[PDB]
Amino acid sequence: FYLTNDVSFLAHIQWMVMFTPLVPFWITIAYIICISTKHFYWFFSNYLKR
Amino acid sequence: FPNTYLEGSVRVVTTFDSEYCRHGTCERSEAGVCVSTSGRWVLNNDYYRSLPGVFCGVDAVNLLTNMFTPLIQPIGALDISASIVAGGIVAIVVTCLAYY
Amino acid sequence: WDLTAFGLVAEWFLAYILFTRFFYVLGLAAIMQLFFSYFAVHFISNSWLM
Amino acid sequence: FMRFRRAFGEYSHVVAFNTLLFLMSFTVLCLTPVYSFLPGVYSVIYLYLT
Repeated sequence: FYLTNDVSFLAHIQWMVMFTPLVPFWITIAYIICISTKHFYWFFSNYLKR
Repeated sequence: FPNTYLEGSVRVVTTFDSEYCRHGTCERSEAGVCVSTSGRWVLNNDYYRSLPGVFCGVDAVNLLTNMFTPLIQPIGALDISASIVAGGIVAIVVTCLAYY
Repeated sequence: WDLTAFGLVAEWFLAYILFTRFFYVLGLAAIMQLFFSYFAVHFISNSWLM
Repeated sequence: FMRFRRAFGEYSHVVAFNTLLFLMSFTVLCLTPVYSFLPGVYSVIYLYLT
């Protein structure tokens, strides 16, 4: 969280490529939900709320 | 043939350690309890505890505990039924965090 | 009649005539694509990256 | 086309939810041939959420 988006994207890509084949499924699901939280609100507000 | 606890669409079978067989081919199966969501044949032998809709365990509690075994498996184990498994964790996580 | 195979063979022959240093990687890609069609399922398990 | 675009905004709110509901229903239907107890529970929860 304490990084700029420019390096945050690279960090997320590296983490997805590297740690994926040796981590439990629910941890990956939680990570994906956490990283994708801020877009669900925008989508719901712009195309589902009204 | 082994003893059957229920019959119909949902089938529950308990087996001892013997080569249970019927018209066709024979295989050896370990003692335990098996349950399937379909009326298809079920056994405690290997290659049987891989098919979808088939649950198995050493005992009643062991089967219930092992029902959640794929949940701790690394990603890349289910193809079609992954969506419901993902949702069953997503809902629990989002509720238990965001509210409590 | 059908002559798609003849056209492909002619195109491959003309490519071989125009030989460059980068023909070997294309040949390797083609042979790998042909090879993966026969075995395929024998050594693909887990490792979604694979 | 401009008149249709202007008119479609009123029902876009319903369409946005109906598209996701159709996707959920299609997924449930796709999961049927294995777990042949799902449709009843899905209908019950569908009526509950209605």
